[PDB]
Order: sequence, then C-alpha cells, then structure tokens
Amino acid sequence: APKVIVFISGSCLFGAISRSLFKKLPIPYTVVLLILGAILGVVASNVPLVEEHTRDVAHMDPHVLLQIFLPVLIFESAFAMDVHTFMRSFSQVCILALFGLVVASVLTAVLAMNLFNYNWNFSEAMMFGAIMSATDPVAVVALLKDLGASKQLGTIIEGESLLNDGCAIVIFNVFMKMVFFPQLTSTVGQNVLYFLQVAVAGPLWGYAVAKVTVFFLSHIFNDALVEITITLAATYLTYYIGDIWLEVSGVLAVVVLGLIVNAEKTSISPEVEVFLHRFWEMLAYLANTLIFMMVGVVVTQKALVAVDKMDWFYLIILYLAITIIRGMVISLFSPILSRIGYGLTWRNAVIMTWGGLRGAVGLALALVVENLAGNDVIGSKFLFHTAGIVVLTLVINATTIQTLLRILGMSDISIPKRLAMAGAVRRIHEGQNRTLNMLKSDRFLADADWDIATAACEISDPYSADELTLGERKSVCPGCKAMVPNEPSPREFADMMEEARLRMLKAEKISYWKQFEHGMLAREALRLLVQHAEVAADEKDQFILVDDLKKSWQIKGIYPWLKRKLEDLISLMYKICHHMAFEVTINIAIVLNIVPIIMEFVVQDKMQKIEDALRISNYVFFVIYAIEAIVKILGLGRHYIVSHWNKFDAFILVVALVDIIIAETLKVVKLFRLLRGLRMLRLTKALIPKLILVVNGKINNQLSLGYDVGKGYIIGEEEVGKIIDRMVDNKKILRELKHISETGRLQVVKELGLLQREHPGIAVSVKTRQAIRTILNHSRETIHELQGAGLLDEMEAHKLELTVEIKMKRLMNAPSSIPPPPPENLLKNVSWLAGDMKLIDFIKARASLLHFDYGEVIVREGDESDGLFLIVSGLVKLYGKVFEDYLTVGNVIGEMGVLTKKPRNATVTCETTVQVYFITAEDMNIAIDTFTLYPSLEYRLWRVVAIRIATPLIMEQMAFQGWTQEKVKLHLERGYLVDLAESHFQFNIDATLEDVILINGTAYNAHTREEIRSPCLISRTVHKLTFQYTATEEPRLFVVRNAE
Repeated sequence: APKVIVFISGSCLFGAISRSLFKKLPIPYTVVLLILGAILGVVASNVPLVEEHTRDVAHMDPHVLLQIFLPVLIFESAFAMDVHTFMRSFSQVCILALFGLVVASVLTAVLAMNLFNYNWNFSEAMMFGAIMSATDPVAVVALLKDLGASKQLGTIIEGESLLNDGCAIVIFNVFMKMVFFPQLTSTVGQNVLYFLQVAVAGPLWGYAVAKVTVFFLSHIFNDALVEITITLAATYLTYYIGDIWLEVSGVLAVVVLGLIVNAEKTSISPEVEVFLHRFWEMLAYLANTLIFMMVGVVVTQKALVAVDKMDWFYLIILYLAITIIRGMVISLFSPILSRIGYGLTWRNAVIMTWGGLRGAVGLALALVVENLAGNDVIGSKFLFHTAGIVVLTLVINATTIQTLLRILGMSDISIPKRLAMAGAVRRIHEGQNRTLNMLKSDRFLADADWDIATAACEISDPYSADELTLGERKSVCPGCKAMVPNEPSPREFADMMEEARLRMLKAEKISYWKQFEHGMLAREALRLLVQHAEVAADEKDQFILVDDLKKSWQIKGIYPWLKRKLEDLISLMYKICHHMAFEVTINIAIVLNIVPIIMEFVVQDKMQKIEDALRISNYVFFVIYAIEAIVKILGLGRHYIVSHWNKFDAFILVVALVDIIIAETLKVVKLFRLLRGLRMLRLTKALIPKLILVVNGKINNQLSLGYDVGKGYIIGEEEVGKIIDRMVDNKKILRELKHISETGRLQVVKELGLLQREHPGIAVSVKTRQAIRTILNHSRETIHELQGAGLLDEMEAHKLELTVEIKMKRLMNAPSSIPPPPPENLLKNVSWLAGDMKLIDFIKARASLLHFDYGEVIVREGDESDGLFLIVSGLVKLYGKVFEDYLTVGNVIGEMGVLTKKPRNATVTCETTVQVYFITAEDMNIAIDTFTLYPSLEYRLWRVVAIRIATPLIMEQMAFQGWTQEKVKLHLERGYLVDLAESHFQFNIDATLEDVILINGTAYNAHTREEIRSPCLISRTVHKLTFQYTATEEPRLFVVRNAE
C-alpha cells in the first residue's frame, strides 16, 4: 500500500484549507503551508506512523524530485506568459535576467564567503547564490494584472522571472556538477564545448521538439484528450531526454517549448486551449503545494538540528543584503534598461526590487542540495537559509508590496476607467430595477420575498489636484445638462477641440472593441490599435496617425529577401521525366542511401566481416545510383545541359566513377567526401522549397497582422465618421476632424492596396482565409440562433458545431500562398456574374483586356459612360467632385453609370500598372436585353448598386443602435428589389417592411404631401408610395422584409 497517495491527498487537502481560510489575509497560503508542514514534521518526529509516511515521501531522491516538479513549474511559467508583450520587450527582459542573475549570483557568493562562518569555497557559494537569485513572484504578477495600469510591468516581471528560473537552474546544475556528484577534471576546450553545448543545444532541442509538437497538434481534429496528453508527454519527454540522454540543460528546453506552444495557440482548439491553461495552472498549484509541504517537513526534521543564534543573524543579514544586492543590480542596469523602447522608471525599479519573491524553485534546489550533501552540514545550512529567505520574502515582500503599490501611486483607478465602471454599474442597476418591476407583476413569482431578492441582487461599484482636474474636465462640457446660449471664446475653442479629440479617440477605441467582439479583428491587431489610440490620447493634439500605424504592415526585412533569393535559386525522355514521380523516386533513393551513409561512417569510426565488406561496397553504390538513374533517363539534351543542379548531378556521378576506379584499385577520406557531398547536395535540392514554404508562412503571418490592423482602422474610422455628428456640436471642429479622418483613411487604403500589390499570392491567401473565416463565423452564428430558437435540438447543433470547428481548424492549416487567379477567373467571380454560366460566356466573349501603365487616365470626370472596368491588376485612384477613393483588384467601375446612362462622376487614374476588363456599354445593353429571367441582369446589377448605395444610409440612420457595417450589409443582403411594373407603379408600405430605400429616380409619398427625390431611406410616416413612369428615370426601390 503506497503511503505517497495518502501524503499527496493530505497535502492537497491542506492546500485547499489554506487557500479557503486565507482569502482575506494578505499572508500567502504557501507560508501557512510551510507552517503546517513543520507541524506535520514534528508530529512525525514524535509519532512513528507519520514518521513512516513522511519518511517514504519527504526523503525522496533528488533526481525524481527534479524530473517530476521542475517541468510542470517551468512549463506553466512559460505557458501563462503573454507572449506578444513578452517578445515585444524580449531584449530588455533577456539582458536584465541574464546579466542581473550572473552579477547577483557573484555578489551573493562574495557575500556568503565574506559573511558566513562556514568555510565555503567559491563554487559552493556560487551554488548558494544561484539558489538565492531564483525568484518566483506570482502574487506580484496577479496584483499588477489586477491593479489597472502598468500592464507591461507585470509582463516584464513574469518574463524576467521565467528566464531567471531557467538560467538559475542551469548555473545551479553547473556548480552542482562542480561540487557534489562528480569531481572530474577537463581542459579548457572541453569546458568551452560543454558551455556551448548547454547554452546552445538547450534552446535548440526545445525549439525542435516544440516545432514537432506544434506540427502534431495542428493535425488533430475532434480529439481533445490526445492534444492534452501530447502536450504533457511532450513536456515531460523534452525535459527527460534533454536532462538525461542528451546531457543538456533541459530547463531551457522546456522554457523554449512552453514559449513556442504559447506562441502558437492557434493550432490548438480554443476549448482545449482553455482546458490546457486551467490544467497547467492546477498542476503548478499541486506541485507548489507538494514542494512547500515536503520542504517544511525536511526543514523541521533535519535542517533545524544544526542552527544557532548566529544562523538567524546571518539569515536576517542575508535577507537585507539580498534586497540591497537586487536593488543595486537594478540601479546599475537602469540606464541600459532605459535605452530600450520600454524604459523603466524609478517606481517600476522599486517594484521590481521589492517583487523578488523566492518561490518553490529555490526550495527544490535546496532540497536536492540537502539530499545530495548527505550527513554533511552544508545541505542543512543551505536548506535552512533558503527556507528562511523564502518565508521572509513571501511575508514581508507580499504585505509591503501591497502597501508599496498603494503608496507609490501605481494602484489608483484612472478617470475614464472609473467613469466606464460607474456607467456599467448604473446600467446594471437600471436593468435590475426593470427586471424587478417585471417580476413583481408575475403569476408564480408574486409570493416571493422581495427583501431577500433585492439584497441578493445588489451588485455594486467595485471602485466605490484630482478634484480640480475632475472639475475642469466636467467644466469642458457644453452639453444638454446645462442650457445657456453663448458664443465661442478662443480658450473655450481650444478646450472644445481637446474635448472633441478625446471623444474621437474614445469612440475609436469603442469601435475597435466592437470590431473585436464580433469576431472581425484579431487579438494582437486589437491590442496594437488600442495601444496606438491610448498613445495618441496622451499627447497634446495628436490623433491616431498613419506613420505609427504603417509599422504593422511593414513587410520588409530578411524574409522578402529570402523569398526572392530562393525563387531565383529555383525557377520521349522529357515526357518520362515530366511525370513528377521520377524525382520522388530518386529522392526516396537518396533518403534510403542516407542510412547506409551513417552505417558506413560509424563502421569506419569503429574500425561482422566489417559489415560484410561495407555492405558489398554499399550495394555497389546502390547499383551505381540505379545505373546513373537509367543514364539520366537516357539523357535529355539542353534540359540536362543548362541546369547547374544537373551539373553537380554529373559531378556526383563522376565522383561515383572515382569510387568505381578506387574499387578497381582494390581512400577513406575520399569515401567520406563522396558520401557527405552527395547527401548534402541532393538533400539541399529537395529542401529548398520547404524553406520557401516556411518563408511564405512567416510573410503570411506578418501580412495577416498588418492587414488586420489596416482593416480595423478603416472600419473604425468609418464608424467614428458616421457617429461624429452627435458628439461634436461645432461646425469647424467637426469639419477639421472629418478632414483629418478622411486623409488618414485614404492613406491607409492606399498603403493596403500597395501592400496587396507587393505580394499578390500571399495577399490572395490571407483574403481567402479571412473570407472563409467570416463565412464559417456567420454559419456558426446561424447554427447558434437556430439552436436558441428551438428549431434544432442540442445534439444535432453540437454535431454542426463540431463540423464547423473541424473546418476552422483545417482552415488554420491552410497553404500560406494561394497562387493568384487568372483574369478569366475574376471575370467569372463577379457578384452579378456568379450564377448564369451562359452570361459568363457572353461577357467573356464580349470583354476586352486593356493595359494602363503609371500616370495614364482610364476614365474622365466629364465624359459619358462607355462601359465597365473590372480591375484584375493594379491599384487605381478615383478623384471626383471632393470625392477621393482608391479601388483595387476585384472592383468594378461604372456600374451605375452604365445602368442609368449618366455621365461619370470621377476621374480614374493609375497608381500602378493596371489591367482592366472593358465591357462596352453596347455589349452590356445587349447582355441586359438577352438575359431576362427571374434573376435578370437588370435585377442583379441594380441589386449590387442598391446594396452599395443603401448601406451608408442604413449605417447613418442606425448608428446609434449599435449596428456595425457588417451587420448592416448582412441585413441589407436579405432584401429584394420590387418589380414596380406589376403593381401599377405604386407601392404600399406595410408593417412587414423593416426598412425601405428608394434607389433611383423620384417618388411621391402618402396623400401627395411632398416628394422624395433624393436616394434615401423612406421614413416611417409614409404609408403608401406612387411612382411615375417617365423618360430616362426608371424608378427603383430596395425593400427588406422582416424575419419570417
């Protein structure tokens, strides 16, 4: 019967009791876990049964203790990190953690040698410094995440803690191998090779197994437990193989593996992602509880038998000197840390000095020192000093860091956050009052006690020179709360401009959050957009600019250069070799000759009759490479004569002929050069396009982030320009804000068009991914609203949700560069050319491809409409009278001009080399007259231009109801044009009509009270409409029926 199960269950129960009882106290639960472990240890020192239990558990081997507890803690520290904010400040975190750990371990070693009465040498003192310098702050990270601002400081602290733990265990292992278990001597070259092996092949092995784990997780669908077990087994196998088999630092491998797995969380399903987060947090909690209980037991059983008053004095002096040393390290690295993009202030420096909480890592290292030392007192001193430092740092640093965050002014709630929380609390209270008044007039819920219900449903406000600032901010508000007419003053004009800028920035932040909440923006795109908005909100008169937003879609770097260099590197015997199976066959021959190459290498290293005379000359060089691949498939002319890859293939075959004449002579260095050169050239020829695919994936990720940021800014500017009239009262400030917003919109649109033109195929791939993701999200919304209406039960809706989740996961594993379609495929995929194939054939026969270079004008402002222009290449600029817009590939120019037979509105000029499909107006009229079915060309063209001309009216009228542009377009897509010729050219507005827009022509309404001539949405006061049939008008209206 295992007593370890009893001890683990008792430690879990004690940790649960410690977490439950100490919710309100500022003392952490780990300190009272240590106290309970000490009580259990002295009980075990008295009672023999508890002695048996704690003897078979707490007297554990060091190696199994490390191999069990270190991977869980290290992987959870790496996996709980916010990896985007960590990698944005990776250089500062890395230099601070590495150099501060090195110099703090050196200073702690010097302090221990000069202070402690034990005659420790430099290596044991460096082991002591490596144990002491490892910090594990979790309460500081939780407090920094909870207390509003300084969100980047918590990420700095957590990343520095992760790298500090990893490199501290690395240097601890180095000095433990110097002191305790071996005593072997070596030369300087072997020491350099060992340091290089550890500090390089730790992260390299972690990166390799992390890429293998990401590739395995990317191809698992509808299987959560396989993903969870693959993550846990990958972590444990990485640490075990690295630490034992490869003799490398396994801790850095788990650090790199956790950082990469947290980086690539898109390969994991979201339910599996949140389960992995909760599961690894639970595992780290259990590991911390077990470590602290075992440490308390062994401290009060063995480490407390050798301690004097001088030991407690040295513990107090060690705590003070550790705090002073960490503060001096941060103070000496403050200018170097200040010259990064995120420079530390003095308050953040004091917080990071006082945030040095030693945790379970140093306790585990002291435990393995105590078990490794044996009967010597050095491990007892190590364990006692580490336990005292952990207790003192936890209690004093946690309580005084709560007090210090209160004192230093880093815990105050900001005024917009306070206002938003107060408004949310007021809205929740009003909703609860309306719900209570609804429930008080109910049938069943009328005898219920309402005092208890009002006491229970009482969610309140969490937040309960500053007064002068709040009074001034409330003073710059000439709103509806005070009705005094006046005239603008210049200082009042500056205050109104500042207030309008603040309202514009706040509404842009609201629009970005609305885009994120509807599954349109990405997480990192939303974070970057709100970061730019909150940066612009802190300056004097700076709006959210274009120059600081261009850095998101800066595709330039080493990756386009690598893409260009690799695509320049690679660009009836011909009929036989074109079958794309001969290359696969010879690559199979290469990969099956790779293993006897390794066999020949290891056999020549060792020297079975020499593995049967070296596999009889390696199967006579694989029958001289399958008779030189059947003499290069009997030879092929200039195709073999011009390729340099075929030239070193010829070099490989004549080197094989040199091997043949060597066998005729029957050298080892010649054979080694033969096999190495053959395998490296023939592997490089095959591994070039995989590097092309990797480079395409990296450019695809950067382009996806940049396109998401640009599209989010464009949609946010459109929403904030459609809600700008309510918030801004003065005309001049409104016009200035609209002017700067439209210039920013034009610049971002032109930049995104040129970004699409730079890399065509990758832009096509990311647009395809965004379109498929939007279609699947709307399908998921349809499934959810079908399930919520009761028309579909839970199991069938869950089957459909599993189907669309499998489709989304396979969309995540998309090709990174879809090749661009031909212009015939773009002419096929027009919105009004989607259905009818005969109309596709007629338009394709009647089209004409035209080439326009830079600077040429496609169409004028004043000339009559001569036809359409479907853009299949390049970017154009539409300048009209001031209407400015940039159109890209896929847009059609002149649809309403060729429908209404009107002169054009804008001049179309080229920004790049532009290819367009010019369908003539006569050809469009012939195609309109020929195709007159129930979906007709007139109906489809007028539906497309009706959607295009009716979305800004609906977005303007329903801006205050919280409708986005996507919801407005999806609501408008359910509509239909009314054939007015059937119903005597008069239409009646019924109650089923949700929104009715008149698209073209003039119309008369109600009892001929007035005339609605302009294209605009018809108001609710109109009951009936009458239409006239006149010359060159053709009145058309677009109605949308309600949901039936």
